[PDB]
Amino acid sequence: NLNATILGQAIAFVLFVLFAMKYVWPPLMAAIEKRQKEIADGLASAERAHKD
Amino acid sequence: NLNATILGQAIAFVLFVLFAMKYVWPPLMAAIEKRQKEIADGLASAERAHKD
Amino acid sequence: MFFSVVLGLLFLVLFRSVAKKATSGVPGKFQTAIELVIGFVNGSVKDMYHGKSKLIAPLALTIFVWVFLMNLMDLLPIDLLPRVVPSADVNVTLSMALGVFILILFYSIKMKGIGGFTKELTLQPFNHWAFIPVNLILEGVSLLSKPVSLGLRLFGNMYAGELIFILIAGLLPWWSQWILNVPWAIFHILIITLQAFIFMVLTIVYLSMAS
Amino acid sequence: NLNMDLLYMAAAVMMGLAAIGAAIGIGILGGKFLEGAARQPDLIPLLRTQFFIVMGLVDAIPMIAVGLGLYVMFA
Amino acid sequence: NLNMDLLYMAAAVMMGLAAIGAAIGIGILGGKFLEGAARQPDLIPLLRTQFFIVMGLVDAIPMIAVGLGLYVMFA
Amino acid sequence: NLNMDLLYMAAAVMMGLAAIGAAIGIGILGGKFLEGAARQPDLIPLLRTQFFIVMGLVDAIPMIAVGLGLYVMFA
Amino acid sequence: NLNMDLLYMAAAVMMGLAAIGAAIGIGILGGKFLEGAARQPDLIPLLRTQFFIVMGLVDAIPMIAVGLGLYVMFA
Amino acid sequence: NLNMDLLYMAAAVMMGLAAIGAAIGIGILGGKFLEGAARQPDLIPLLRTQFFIVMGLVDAIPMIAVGLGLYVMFA
Amino acid sequence: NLNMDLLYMAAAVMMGLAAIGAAIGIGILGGKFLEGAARQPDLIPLLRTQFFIVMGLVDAIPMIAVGLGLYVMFA
Amino acid sequence: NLNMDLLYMAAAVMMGLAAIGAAIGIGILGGKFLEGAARQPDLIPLLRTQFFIVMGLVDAIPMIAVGLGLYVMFA
Amino acid sequence: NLNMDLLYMAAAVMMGLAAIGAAIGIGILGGKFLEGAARQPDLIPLLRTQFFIVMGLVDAIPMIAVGLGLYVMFA
Amino acid sequence: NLNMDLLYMAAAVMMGLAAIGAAIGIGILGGKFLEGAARQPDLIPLLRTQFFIVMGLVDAIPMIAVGLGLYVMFA
Repeated sequence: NLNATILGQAIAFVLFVLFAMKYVWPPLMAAIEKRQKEIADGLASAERAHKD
Repeated sequence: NLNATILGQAIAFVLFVLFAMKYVWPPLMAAIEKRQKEIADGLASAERAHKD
Repeated sequence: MFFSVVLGLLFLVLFRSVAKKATSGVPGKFQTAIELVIGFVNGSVKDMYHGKSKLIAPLALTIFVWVFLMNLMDLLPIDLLPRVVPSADVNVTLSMALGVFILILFYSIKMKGIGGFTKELTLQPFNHWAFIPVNLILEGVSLLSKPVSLGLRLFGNMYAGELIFILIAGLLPWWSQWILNVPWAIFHILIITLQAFIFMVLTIVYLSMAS
Repeated sequence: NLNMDLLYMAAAVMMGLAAIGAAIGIGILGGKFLEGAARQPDLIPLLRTQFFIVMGLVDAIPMIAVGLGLYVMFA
Repeated sequence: NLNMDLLYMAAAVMMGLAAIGAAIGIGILGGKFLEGAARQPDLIPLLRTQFFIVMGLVDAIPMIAVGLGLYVMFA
Repeated sequence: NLNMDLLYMAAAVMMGLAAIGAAIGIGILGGKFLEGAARQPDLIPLLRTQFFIVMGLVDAIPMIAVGLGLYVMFA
Repeated sequence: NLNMDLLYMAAAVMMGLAAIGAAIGIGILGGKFLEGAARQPDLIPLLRTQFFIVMGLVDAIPMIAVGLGLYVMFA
Repeated sequence: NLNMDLLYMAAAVMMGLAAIGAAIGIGILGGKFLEGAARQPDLIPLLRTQFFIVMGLVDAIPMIAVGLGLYVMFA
Repeated sequence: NLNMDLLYMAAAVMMGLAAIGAAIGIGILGGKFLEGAARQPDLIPLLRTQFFIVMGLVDAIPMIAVGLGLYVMFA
Repeated sequence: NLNMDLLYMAAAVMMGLAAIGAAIGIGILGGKFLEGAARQPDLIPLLRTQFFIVMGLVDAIPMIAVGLGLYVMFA
Repeated sequence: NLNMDLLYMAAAVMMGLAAIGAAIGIGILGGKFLEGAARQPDLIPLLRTQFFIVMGLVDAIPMIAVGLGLYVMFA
Repeated sequence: NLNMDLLYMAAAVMMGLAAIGAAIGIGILGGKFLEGAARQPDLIPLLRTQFFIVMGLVDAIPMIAVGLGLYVMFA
């Protein structure tokens, strides 16, 4: 006879915001950072190799 | 949706797609391609330079 | 026709939201957190492409992406608390745009490729192979109807699922049950939408392979 | 009254008993997918689409049963 | 009334229970396809057509049951 | 009325439940054909005719059930 | 009327449900024949006669069911 | 009338459903005979008599069911 | 009264018998997961998600049966 | 009276028949656990938790049946 | 009278049919215990406790059915 | 009369259908005993006692069904 479902949804959103933000961000960061880091590292070390 | 509301709802979908292709696909497809061409480019340069 | 016209208005609004959000966020930013996800969508969509791949690749690629986007609209109603006469015949409306568009789709491959220039020939030595016309005919009719039957069946199954979980949650004075159902039902919903894109891909890879 | 009573009994009969066949059949397929992938992991992207096709065809037989059930309840 | 009540009960009986046999049988076949392809991947284009033939023959037995169901409901 | 009601109930009973046996049995055979050909591909033209014979014999048991169903509906 | 109604219901019951056992059993045997011949092709002329004997014995159990069905319909 | 109607319904019930167990069981045995002989051909004269014994014991369970059926029809 | 009695009988029929199919089917899948992981332990993170997908699809068939049961009890 | 009689019949129907599915399904899982551990003893702490998860999911299908049974008896 | 008759019919229904699931399931488990110990005798003290746990969980599903049966007979 | 008729119908229902589960389950166990001893003859005195325990536990489920049957017939 209480609202209380708002409360439940909130607590779930807490644990799940931790779980959700955490897992994706380390990987997703590694990912976008991986595409960019790919062009970059290849280009920089590459330039070194070619010139030397 | 006794009559005609379903009709409106569906048309919004069809036109939604057309607008994506005309606009998004120009904005979306091209805007997104930058990372492809980029990572691809830096990597390619790396490989060629190292080989030669 | 509030419970009706209001509904078609609702689904129309969602679809528009899809359309504009596309070009708008697409010019920007995305950016990177955004860019990488767009990579999941587009590229996973490319792996999905191979399989059907080239035929509808712009046509079906744009479509399936829009189908996830538009499909999330139901999640919005589920997300609401997590009273109607938007989403009842807005959900019927989505089932109609999708299923109706599917019946349309058999034709769209039909003319788009033969397929349909050849589909009139579906009878063929196949209706001779298999020499009886009852086999080939019952088969093909069961196919055209069956495509609509499957796609529409999925659509209405989804909409109904929304309505029911809503009912269980809303009627009960005790919140906890409603919550557990709604969370489980929520995972259910996401799975359902992805399953929908997959279903479009299944009908489509069909089309490429179909006949 | 008698016709209405017959509808509700008929709805129970057609809904529950036939749907047991896919409850079993969907599971049979996923067990084959799991055992096939455990024996040969490289065959995963080949047989996963087969499992989905097969699950949907098995699930269509109950959906027929459920359709008759809903017709009896609401048509 | 009694004849109409009998139609609705009969429709439930013939629709649901017999269709369990293909719900299981369609799944049995796809499990054999998945296990056969996992054991020997090169045999995929040979046995996939067999699976389709076999699924359609199993699905025809329920379609017979469904046909009697629809006759009872609408004929 | 009572005799007509009994015909429609009897038609549902004999049509659906017995036909489950071939829905399963036709599938059992095709699973054996697929597994046998996957294990030994050279034996395909020997065992395919066996599968057809066997499927038709299994399918004849339901066709008996369907025959009684149609007699009850139309005879 | 009541006796005639009971005959038609009884005919449906005895005809359909028991005949499922051979629909399955005839298929079980042919699956064993196909799998046995796939594993050892040289044993084909030895086990084919066994399959025929066995199929006929399994088919006799439904023919008993069908016999009772026909007695109820026509005797 | 009611007693006669009950006899005909009872005859259908006891005749058909129980006889499914041997329709399956006779087939299970012959599948074991075929698979055992395919795996080890030299064991044929040892296990063939076992198959006959076993088929007859499985067939006796339905013959019990059929006996009750015939008692209900004719006794 | 007759309509209410039919609702309660129909609720029992549709609830219990169809739900047996997932009781079996959920177990079939977990048995495949356990046997697949026992045979090849490195394939655990690949097939565990398959088991969850498959269990949920099998569990949806009874949830359909339960839905009809609850409609009959409370709708 | 008729409504009360229907409740007690419905309670028997929904309680017993559906619960057979887990009686079988809980056992299927434990048989897989025992066979998997016998084949590979080092995998015991990995698959025991899987067996518990799986047993509880199979047991939930009857608990649904039992719930409907208790509603019919006491609600 | 009608309520009492319904109790006795309901008691028969819930007692017998559901208890078949453990009659099978208890046996499935012991067959796994026997086969696992035959394949690997050193694993006997590890899997025997698993068999007991599993038998008791399978036996609890019928004990639920029996409980409803006794309620109908004596409550 | 109605209560007495219900007792005799209930006795038939609870006696026969549930006892099928041990008829199958006792056999499943003895098949495991025979196959386990054939594969590893030295394990005979270890697994024979397991087979007896297991057969008696499976046989107890029907004896429950038979108990309800006898209560309905004679209590």
